[PDB]
Amino acid sequence: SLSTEATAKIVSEFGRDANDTGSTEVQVALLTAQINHLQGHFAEHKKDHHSRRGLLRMVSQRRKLLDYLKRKDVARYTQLIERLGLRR
Amino acid sequence: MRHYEIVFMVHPDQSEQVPGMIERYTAAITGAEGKIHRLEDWGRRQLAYPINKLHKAHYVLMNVEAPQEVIDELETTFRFNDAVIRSMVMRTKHAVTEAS
Amino acid sequence: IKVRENEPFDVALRRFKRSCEKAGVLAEVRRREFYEKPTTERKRAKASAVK
Amino acid sequence: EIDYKDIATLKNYITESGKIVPSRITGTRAKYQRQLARAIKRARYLSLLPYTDRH
Amino acid sequence: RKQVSDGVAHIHASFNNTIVTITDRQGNALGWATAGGSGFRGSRKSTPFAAQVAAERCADAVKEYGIKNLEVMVKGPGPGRESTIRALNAAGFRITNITDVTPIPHNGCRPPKKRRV
Amino acid sequence: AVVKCKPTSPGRRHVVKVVNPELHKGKPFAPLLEKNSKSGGRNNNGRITTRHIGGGHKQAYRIVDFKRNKDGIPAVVERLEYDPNRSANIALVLYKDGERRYILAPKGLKAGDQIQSGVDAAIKPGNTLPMRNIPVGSTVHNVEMKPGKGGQLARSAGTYVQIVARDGAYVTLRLRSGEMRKVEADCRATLGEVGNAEHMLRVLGKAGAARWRGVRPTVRGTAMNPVDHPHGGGEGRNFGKHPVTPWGVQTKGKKTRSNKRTDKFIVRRRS
RNA sequence: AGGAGGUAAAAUUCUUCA
RNA sequence: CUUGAGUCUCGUAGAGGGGGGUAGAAUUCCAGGUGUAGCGGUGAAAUGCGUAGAGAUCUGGAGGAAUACCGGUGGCGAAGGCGGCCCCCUGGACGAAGACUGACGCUCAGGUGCGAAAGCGUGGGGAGCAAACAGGAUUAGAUACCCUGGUAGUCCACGCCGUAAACGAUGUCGACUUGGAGGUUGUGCCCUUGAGGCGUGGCUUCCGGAGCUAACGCGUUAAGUCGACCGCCUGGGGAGUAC
RNA sequence: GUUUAUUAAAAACACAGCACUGUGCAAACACGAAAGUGGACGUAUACGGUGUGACGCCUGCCCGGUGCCGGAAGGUUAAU
Repeated sequence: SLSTEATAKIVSEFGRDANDTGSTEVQVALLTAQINHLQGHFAEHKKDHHSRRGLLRMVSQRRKLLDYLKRKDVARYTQLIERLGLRR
Repeated sequence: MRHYEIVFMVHPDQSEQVPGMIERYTAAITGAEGKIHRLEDWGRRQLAYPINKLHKAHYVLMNVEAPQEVIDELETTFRFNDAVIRSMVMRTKHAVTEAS
Repeated sequence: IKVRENEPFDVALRRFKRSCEKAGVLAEVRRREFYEKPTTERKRAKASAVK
Repeated sequence: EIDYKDIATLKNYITESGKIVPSRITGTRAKYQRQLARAIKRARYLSLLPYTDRH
Repeated sequence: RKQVSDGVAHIHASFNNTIVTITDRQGNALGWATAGGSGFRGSRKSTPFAAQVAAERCADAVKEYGIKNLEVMVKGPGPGRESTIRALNAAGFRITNITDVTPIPHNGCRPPKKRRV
Repeated sequence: AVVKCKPTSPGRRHVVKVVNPELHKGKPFAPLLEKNSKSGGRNNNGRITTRHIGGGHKQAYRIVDFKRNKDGIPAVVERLEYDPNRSANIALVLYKDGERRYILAPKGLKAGDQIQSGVDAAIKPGNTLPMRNIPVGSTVHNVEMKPGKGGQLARSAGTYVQIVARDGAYVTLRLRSGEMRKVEADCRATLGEVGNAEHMLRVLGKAGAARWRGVRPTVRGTAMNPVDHPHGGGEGRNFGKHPVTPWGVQTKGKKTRSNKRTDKFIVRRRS
């Protein structure tokens, strides 16, 4: 579930510094990472429903997180969607 | 890169080739910067039940810290090699020593 | 299961069956398959194992 | 008990027929029971512990 | 014909009939005898006594080979499971070994159902 | 791969194509081709001995080797071709000597395999060797009845044989028909199954879909007249006769097997 | 005393209101 | 802003799910050797099977499916549901502390997805079991219970069906409220000096308080005591039917 | 689509499909006193005969007579 190497790596790219994984940008970032990783996971098998709700839960999670960030600071929202590459 | 028990048994007739197996095996592993903390050869030991005819086989314990890659393509060599009878890789949980 | 008597006797003395196989696990897998029904049976008997 | 290779410790936890002895007799612990059974299952496969006495 | 001394007593007692066959140390069967073959039809042979006389029936047909001793492998529960081996011993046979070979599958085939009585 | 066309037109909606992507597209291997004309159900006397034979699309023969004498000489499957003459697919294999030959491409066959024949050939699909060296039970196709003749048993698509006996210098084979015929182990065979199996999944779709194949319309005995067929002509869908051939031969059960020569090589008839 | 096994084959129907 | 709700570090347990292999026993089929009139079955028989040699017995082979013992009011998941062993991939839950984000929460018509068994479509496979069906018995009648056979099906890939006593017949989440006996999984402390001793969390089982209810009962996991929201009922039959 | 060229072009025939049955190769069958050939230089997912006639829902009851597929104690029974 996302190596600790990638996790700590992402945190030091969105948040002001380390240990700042709590930041909204960090979360939505580490979440999308898996959504893209597991993305290929489901590309195969395709019969894994139990683990499917999990991926959906991850997206539905960041989704609500985006509305919040977009609610507070709009700038931080755009600078996130264009960077992370999503929303279309 | 995790640990694997690995405990196969070679046919009593191909016991002279056994000492060679460990060579290529350990070689293929070390080739990918693998590891190795234990290697035992109990030798021709008694069997519990008549497996694939003939009694008593040649057991060869093992213990390597190879990645989940070179290890997956290891059983393919055992299955292809009619010499060896059984084969089994177990858990990981760090490494061990001696015992048995 | 098996018995290797000594010498001074001919009597069976094979009362080992009445403590393992024989019918303790044979009669079980003899009739219906049950499946989920056993749970209720064991639960019923387990409820009488208290007093 | 804590391993399967230690057949010298798992040979006294099984009946003469090879059937795994319950915790009711051995008086073994809970967590140690499943581990003890899990060890036997592994040994049997590696032809370490006969499944039955018929052999 | 022939002159063996060590054989085997493959008995197969069931909830209907008990078949006893005395073979050699090779498993070729020298002579057999059923509880039903010696009469007793229906519940008549579904008794321990049916197997008793059955053993003597197989005995008085295999002794022609001079069978001194022989093993005994029991198979199938039901009556005539104990009384069977109790006959050969009294028949004059030197009982040596007694092993059970009742087919016990590790849960594979699906048993019947119809039995509502 | 099976495909079901859509109802774009009548006689096309009941069509079920059976194409194969791993099948070569183009001209076959000329060096292994010949004339192979079309008779038409007639013999030297020009008489139509076998009815329902005519028309059909022009076909060519494929030099296929069923004997497989090239022992101790490995070979690589270059590709898979379509053989109209048969219902199975042929494989153009290339041995290490440079010689090419056609063989009934087994089920698990691919382009780039290493097959070989001989009393030393590994037990695998695509290899040929005497049943005397092939383990019992091994599913084998293209079996022979005589050592040196050639494979004649299980040559169609989806068909296969299974060795299940030995005894002496012979072996009993379980023919796909369900019959167990005895054949001397001295006869070679090819492990694995035959070609495709989707051949029976076909349904043509229309009448003309059976004309260009070599089959002609079928006439009923009840439709014909008594002077032509024993079933008489009738006067409005009549019969009253016994299901027989247009020559006076009972059918629907009436067995017509007379050999006594190979009856010994038989264990249990089909069922 | 605890446990296990064994131990029954089929045999219908009886008006309405009090 | 941090106590709600999440993220992060380490570690632990599991028939959770998906995919690919593998092992043993037994049954059935088949082959060889030996052997011979019985076998098989039922309450009693019979149909059936057998002199083309069964059953029984010994050896070998193939195939399908299910995993004895372990195994237990034991474990896991939202529910349905889920049991040999091993590898690969993967979800969620939980615990010992600290740090961080800072209500980012709960529920939720429509809608969407999943969803036992049975059934259906395109194929494969098919040991056993087994609707329909066939042939014997029982009976006043037997289109059933019983016996001998046996197709679909059960199995597998893909695409549909979305139905159940799909229940704990109790929707989900949060807070508060006397206890006792067990199961199961972490963790702190102590001559580890007893296989333990002294505490603290998650989950689960039985019983039992107040209270609640028509009663049965439930009873810290509530049908108790409250709050938020959705669905649903308004006599039974009609009918889970008609348009 | 085919058919009574030259009074009938139709509900007839053919038809893909489905079913039963025969066939283990020197096949069954067919043309032939025979050889030989066709069937097929194919091998049960093949081929021949018969029946029905896309598809959808389904295809019941009955084995005496007449046939076919087996077994079989006894009885009758040709040539010699």
